[PDB]
Amino acid sequence: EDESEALRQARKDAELTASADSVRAYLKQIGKVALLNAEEEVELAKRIEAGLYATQLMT
Amino acid sequence: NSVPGAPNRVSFAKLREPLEVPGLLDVQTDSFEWLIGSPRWRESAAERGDVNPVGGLEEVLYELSPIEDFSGSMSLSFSDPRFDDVKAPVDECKDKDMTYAAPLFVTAEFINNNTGEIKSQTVFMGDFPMMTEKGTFIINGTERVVVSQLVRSPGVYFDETIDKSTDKTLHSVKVIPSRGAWLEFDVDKRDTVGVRIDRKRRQPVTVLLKALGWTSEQIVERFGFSEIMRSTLEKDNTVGTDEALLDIYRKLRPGEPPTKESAQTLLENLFFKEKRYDLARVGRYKVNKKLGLHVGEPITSSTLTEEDVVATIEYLVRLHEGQTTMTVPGGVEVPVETDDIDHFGNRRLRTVGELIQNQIRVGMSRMERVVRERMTTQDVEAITPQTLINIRPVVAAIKEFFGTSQLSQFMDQNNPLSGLTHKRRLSALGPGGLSRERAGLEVRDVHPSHYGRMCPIETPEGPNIGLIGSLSVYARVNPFGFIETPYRKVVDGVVSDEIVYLTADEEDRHVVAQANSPIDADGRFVEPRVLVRRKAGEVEYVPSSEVDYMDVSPRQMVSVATAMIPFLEHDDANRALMGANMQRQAVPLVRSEAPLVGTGMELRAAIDAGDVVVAEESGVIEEVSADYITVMHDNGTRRTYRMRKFARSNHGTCANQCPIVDAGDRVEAGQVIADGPCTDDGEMALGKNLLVAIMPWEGHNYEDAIILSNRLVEEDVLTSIHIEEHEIDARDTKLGAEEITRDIPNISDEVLADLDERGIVRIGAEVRDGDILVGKVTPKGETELTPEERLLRAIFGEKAREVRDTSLKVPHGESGKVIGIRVFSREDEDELPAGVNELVRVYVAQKRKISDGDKLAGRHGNKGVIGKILPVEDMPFLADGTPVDIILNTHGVPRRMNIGQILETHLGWCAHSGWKVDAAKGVPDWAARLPDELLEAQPNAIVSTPVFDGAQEAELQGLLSCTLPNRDGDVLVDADGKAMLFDGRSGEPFPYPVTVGYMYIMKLHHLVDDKIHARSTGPYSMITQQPLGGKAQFGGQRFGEMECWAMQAYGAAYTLQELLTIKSDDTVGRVKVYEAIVKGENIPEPGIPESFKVLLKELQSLCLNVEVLSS
Amino acid sequence: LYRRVINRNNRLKRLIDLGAPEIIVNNEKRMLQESVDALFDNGRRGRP
Repeated sequence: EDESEALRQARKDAELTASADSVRAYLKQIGKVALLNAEEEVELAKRIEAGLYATQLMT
Repeated sequence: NSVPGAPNRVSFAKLREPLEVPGLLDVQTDSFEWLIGSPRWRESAAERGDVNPVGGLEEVLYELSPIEDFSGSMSLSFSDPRFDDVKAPVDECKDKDMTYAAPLFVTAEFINNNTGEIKSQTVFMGDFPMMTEKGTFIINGTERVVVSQLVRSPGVYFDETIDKSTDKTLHSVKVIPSRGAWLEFDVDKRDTVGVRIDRKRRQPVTVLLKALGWTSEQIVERFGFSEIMRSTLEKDNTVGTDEALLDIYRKLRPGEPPTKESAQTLLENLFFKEKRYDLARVGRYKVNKKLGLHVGEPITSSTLTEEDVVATIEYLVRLHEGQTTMTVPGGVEVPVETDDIDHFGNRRLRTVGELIQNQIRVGMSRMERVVRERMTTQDVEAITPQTLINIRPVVAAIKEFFGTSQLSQFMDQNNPLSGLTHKRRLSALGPGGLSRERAGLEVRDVHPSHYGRMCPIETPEGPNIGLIGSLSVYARVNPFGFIETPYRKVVDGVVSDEIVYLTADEEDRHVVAQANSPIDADGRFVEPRVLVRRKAGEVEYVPSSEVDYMDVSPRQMVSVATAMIPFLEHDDANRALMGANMQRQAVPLVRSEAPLVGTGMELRAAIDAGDVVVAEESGVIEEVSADYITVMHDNGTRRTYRMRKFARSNHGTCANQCPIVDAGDRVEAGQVIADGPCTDDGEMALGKNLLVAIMPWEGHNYEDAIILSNRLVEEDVLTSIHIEEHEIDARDTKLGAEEITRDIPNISDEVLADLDERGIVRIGAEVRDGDILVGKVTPKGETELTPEERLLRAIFGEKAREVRDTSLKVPHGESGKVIGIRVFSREDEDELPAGVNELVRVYVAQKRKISDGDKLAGRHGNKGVIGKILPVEDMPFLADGTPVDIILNTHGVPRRMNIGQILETHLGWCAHSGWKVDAAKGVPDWAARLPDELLEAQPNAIVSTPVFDGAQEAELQGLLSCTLPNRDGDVLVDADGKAMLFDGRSGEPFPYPVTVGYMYIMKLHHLVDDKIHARSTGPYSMITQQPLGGKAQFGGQRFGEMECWAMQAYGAAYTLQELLTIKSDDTVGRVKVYEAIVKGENIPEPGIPESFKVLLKELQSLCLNVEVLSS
Repeated sequence: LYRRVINRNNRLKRLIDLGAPEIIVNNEKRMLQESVDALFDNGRRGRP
């Protein structure tokens, strides 16, 4: 079903796998983080700008 | 008969045959015509299945179109394939190295869904290679033939195995598709029927059924007798369709987070959507026949189905139960039994049409992928099908199939028989077929289903034994790819004249009679008990009432090349194999007289080989010459045929074509109008008729050695013409441009005598090993010279001559005249490869005589090299002074089990001398069954003994009894078939009679001049410093490991050291030993081998520290 | 094979001195490892 820990146990068991194919291992690796939206991109870019200004003023 | 100009070859055949030999090139011609969609194939299919006549290209385009996007808002389609006229004729293509092709045109239609718009365009698919009148392809000038392939047809295949431990049967099944995944339902040691999918063994059938949606109650209802399956249901330990789908996903798809909707569609994608699982039409037909789903439904929807899967599982369980018949709910009943892969009911024949269709499909798949990719990126409403379609993948796929593919073989042509037998050839090895290393002994066997579909005799005797075969004479190919065989149906003991074509399944179902069954000349059998082949290949005696089929004619089981062997039924099988394989290597002689004694498969084989000009429309010969024939048709129009005078075959043999008609003769459409390479008066002729002795003569004919009379050398009885070509290209270079000119550096005027003003040799100017054929010079560049060279140049006043000499020199061991020179140029606009400015071909031909070491062979595989050519005087001669021509050995006849040569010798002597049966008081009893116009024959008359129904031994004895004298009153050959020979060397007569006669022998293509080789010091390899190999380069013999072992075992050290160090690898040793030999000094001590140094460097490169230590 | 080894080593060096996430750095290191394995013995592990 969609509950009772059967699906969760199957998912975690399949996630703790080998995947000897290097390309497939890389794909399963990238398939972790979710996608973003324009506001999140703008906020992240502002954070990077603040960080670079911070480090240049350190210098 | 049935040939207007057929020479009168009297036959020994006892029984008439109703069916004539079909077109021997049908397997190629009809297949390629079906691929094209030609009107001939269309009307034939209309005669035999007009339900849906579809060509290969039409099928490919229909199964491709329409092509949609992911959104499905716009589509493209293909329709109406149509060919164009050939771009160049066959001879012009063969000369100018083009490919015999024709343009391809299709009607692409671009359709918009949301708005609605149709765009019809004429699209040029590509230059499609075409198949000529002789069923061969021409690629880059040379002639190629694509052999048909033997592959196992997709479908279901059940088998049973023994575990040899618990001793219980373990059934299984393999649903092997084309372009798909595998799945097997076996039976284990326990009672858990496994469902291994894609080599993942777990998960019994209950889980698969639940994933398909079957509840436990439905499973039990459909399978109640299955104790094994009810046990698996009890120990299923998995309940729920979604739980079963979850298990399916975690098993077949490790490493992917399973969901409840991806699993619901994964099975449908894997086995129900045609995109990824499409067993072909043959697979669907085979499955339908094996299970009996639909008996009348036209075949379509080539994807698998759940009803088929459950039927397969039920078939497995009932087979394990031990039932005899099965009835699918909603389908007819079908017997249950194991299936054999070697049975020809399952090994379909993928012919040239299907092979080229498959390559076309794999190219068009790439084309459709590119179309789909660019179809989304490019803006809508601004595209046309011309912009959509890319034809480069398709043409590249066609080219890469025709070239560099072992199923597209270089068409060997030593003789028309070689060409014809290279066509109709069935090869089991190839892409998608079994390889030699994986070829077990089981497949290299003559299954009892091969009778009439493949020759059990003819096959290569090397490592490819059994993997290569040839079609039978009467065999025919089913549209699916099965091999049919004609039969005459017998009804209540009445042998009718209706011919019905059967495949392996039908032949096994019914009961077949024997070809030489004693019919009563009315339709009935004289004896109720007749020979019969049963379903399992069993041979029994059966009452005539139960027989319902009969062979069309004897020699149906045999192929063409083997059917050309007289007295085959008396030969063994190994020697018949050798003779059949060695009849195809005979070289064309300069006279090519017809054989005295043979079979009826020489005229048909010659005229069907395509190497004999035949008038297409009847008429009267107007003008005849050595180059052309003009036939004046019955109605006004004329036609000229161009002969091929001294054209080079693909294997360096003459291909002359001499006319055989005069200036006033009348010819009927179908008559032979001109001989070929190995033809005589229309029929076939691979050799000559030679007088034969069977005595061992002074040890010169010892252990398959052959003695020849010098008369063959004198009168050119065995003298072949061989044509070799040389190619040299004057090409562009970094430092300049090479030119073809007389001015060759550091050369004398002596060797330039035979060269014309432009550089090439004269036509008809003879050449010798080491001469100059084409004078080519290359810009040498700037290079420092030795001080001694400078001193010599200053002394002699000669200049630097800054260009290097690289001229076409005839290689080692060639001679002969020069026939013609074909020279290409860039200035006259010829199609040359990029970077090549000048190309020139020189054809050198030599008239090779017969000589010691040459390979000779009869038609029964009694091969042998020529030991010694005696003069005419010192050879045994008959009482009248006629000397024999060849001298075989008697010891080689009995132990090889090939007395067919003895019978052929006797019959040949009878034919040459001429006979007359004396029926003064009735016809003699031994000749009671002899046909008419055979009791008496003129001298040097030809006869024709068929393969399995020919001259009997009693008839041979009777014929030998009457052997009418040559010129005086003298019967040189007694009743036994021997004669009194006189020793031409000593003089006294031989104390005992010796067999003589006229055997037919052929000159094989294993000449000494192509084999003799020697090397003192030549080129060396690149990575290692060992000499090269093969006669093409200079090359040296290979001193193998076994030879090294023998060298060691001999107690020998110094010879081994010499052969391994200062002869192969010592770079600073070879020059020293050569200098020592030249100067007369002792041979210096060797050094360590450069190969060993290379091995040390390689080991050091593999991160393995290797150090050689002194102490 | 030597070209692949050199290319992947150089790309790993560039990623390292530029500063890259652990995912990309580890992927490039695995790339280099697999390339060296193929160079020493092709087809020993995985698809040749």
